[PDB]
Amino acid sequence: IQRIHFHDSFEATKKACDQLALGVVAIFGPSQGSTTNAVQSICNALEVPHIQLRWKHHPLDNKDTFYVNLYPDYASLSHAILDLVQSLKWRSATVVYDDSTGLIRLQELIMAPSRYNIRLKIRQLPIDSDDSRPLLKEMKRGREFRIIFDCS
Amino acid sequence: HVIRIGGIFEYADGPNAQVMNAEEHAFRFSANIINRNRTLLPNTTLTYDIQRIHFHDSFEATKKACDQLALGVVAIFGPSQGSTTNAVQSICNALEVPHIQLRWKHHPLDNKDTFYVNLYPDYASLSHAILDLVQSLKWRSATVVYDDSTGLIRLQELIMAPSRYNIRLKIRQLPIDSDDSRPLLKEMKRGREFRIIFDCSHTMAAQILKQAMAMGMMTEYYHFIFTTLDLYALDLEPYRYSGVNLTGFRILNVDNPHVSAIVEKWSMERLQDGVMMTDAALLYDAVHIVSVTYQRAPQMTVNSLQCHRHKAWRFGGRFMNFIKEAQWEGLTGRIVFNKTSGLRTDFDLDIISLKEDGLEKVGVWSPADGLNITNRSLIVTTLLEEPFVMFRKSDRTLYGNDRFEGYCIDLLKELAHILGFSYEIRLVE
Amino acid sequence: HTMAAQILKQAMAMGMMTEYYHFIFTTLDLYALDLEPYRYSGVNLTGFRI
Repeated sequence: IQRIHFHDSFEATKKACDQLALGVVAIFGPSQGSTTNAVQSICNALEVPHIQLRWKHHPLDNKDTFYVNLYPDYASLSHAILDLVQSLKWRSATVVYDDSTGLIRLQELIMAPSRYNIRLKIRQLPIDSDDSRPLLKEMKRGREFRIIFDCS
Repeated sequence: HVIRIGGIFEYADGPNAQVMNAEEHAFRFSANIINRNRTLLPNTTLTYDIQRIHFHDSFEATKKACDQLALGVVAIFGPSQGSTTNAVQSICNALEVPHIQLRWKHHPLDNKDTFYVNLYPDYASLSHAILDLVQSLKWRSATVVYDDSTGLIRLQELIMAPSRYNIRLKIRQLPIDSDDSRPLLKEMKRGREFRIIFDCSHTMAAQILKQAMAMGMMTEYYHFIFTTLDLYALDLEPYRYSGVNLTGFRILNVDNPHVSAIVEKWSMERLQDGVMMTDAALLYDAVHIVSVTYQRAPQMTVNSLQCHRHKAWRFGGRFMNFIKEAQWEGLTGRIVFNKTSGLRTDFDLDIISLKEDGLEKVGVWSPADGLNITNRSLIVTTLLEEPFVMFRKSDRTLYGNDRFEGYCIDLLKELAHILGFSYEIRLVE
Repeated sequence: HTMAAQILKQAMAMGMMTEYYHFIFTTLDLYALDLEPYRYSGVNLTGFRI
């Protein structure tokens, strides 16, 4: 067990190479995006099987071969929700999210009316919101009751 | 005396790369001129060390960072890759050293690391400028094309913009493996779209412009905005004759003779477009700001710090504080940071467009207030005879042509509408 | 033929070549110079060859 604060790479890689000195068959990554990316860099620099438990944003410009993810792929989730809503034939769509984590699983939703006509309502909630009643009643004036929620 | 700063430079092959990039050229040019410009430095000179880093590298990145920290520097620079930038932020928070960000991608919203400043236009301001310019131009059809999800992360506020004001927006993507927007261009033209948001890179801007050339979207029907802040850096001379409103934003200021002269000095010393680049001016202004902050503050001693442990530095806190209120009129203009975040907020954009003459300034945007930038009347004499001519039934006082109406009166109204001539009604003599 | 090629280069330069425009060229030679960029944009153009 090695306990590390959020948003750390220094202590992260420090404990990482300490464990490397101890020696493991494989390493298991953090739960923070930046820290996980740092661990990806460390493991690619020092070849070791790395397991990431949290969805990462991999840009298509980096060379890496030691990342293993079991988290469901966001594109798969987008396809699943697309298929289920198409079965539901929901002509109204309202996007619910409080963070930028998940744009990949909404771009196809934006393309959905282009693929087949859907009324779409993109709705970014504020990042400090804990009383969403104002936007709730706002959506009430929008007569919106077939709603999709990207939520944790 | 002499001071040294941490050079952070990113390359495709890092130290193994042997080509010289324009960023280090501008950095060393600025260093030479500041070490030669006695208008600001009283008696101190500046030194530095280069650290070539591969892309998406952290272990070697932090290795070089802590090596140079132990060697002793007073400032560090921001990388061009997300994870590398996050690692540098972790370094400068864990090891308390001031940091400058030159390329911005979305930082964590909840991290406690604010021990750095960013020299970059925040995209919230850009979104507000886009909104205000769209409203000023009464635009209602919009479509955005991007290639990197990183930009999408920094354009989600534009995605939620319809909440602030209703408008349609279309998201389009060109995969990097092919610079061919022909299906996309076909889709937008078949969608009767003549207005596209452009946020891609300068090379991507050039190739999409070439695609537009091939597909011929060069008419008065089109009016375009390029959110990407690199149009001046892109050669665009053979396209200004299209007659299409190609608007854009310029952070670079050329009105001042001194900044312009700096631009030609940059162009000539580079040894070769061949024009000023945005990130070069960004690093130039960044090093100038850190120098002037060093001068305005009382002199301080650099501290060697371990690569394996955290060591506190007394002058670091006060230096960071003075950095929080850094104020300098850079090449980009007014540079202001919030006292709580290193993000830059107050800056005025040279709203510019392209015309037959070339690139021209059409206005300026500020965060305070937004954007600042027949012929003969035929004499008709009438006699009051009903129902040909009769007093109009209205509760308001009647005047001139509105005095009377009737059968022939409305006949001549229709005739004037057909022939487009005005009429002056006069009383029969 | 050279003048026709220059005219088409001009047409891209000021940008009034498109599908709306219908082009008829008295020249019997059109393959002498490369016309590859002219293909796209769906420009309505025709001519003769021998």
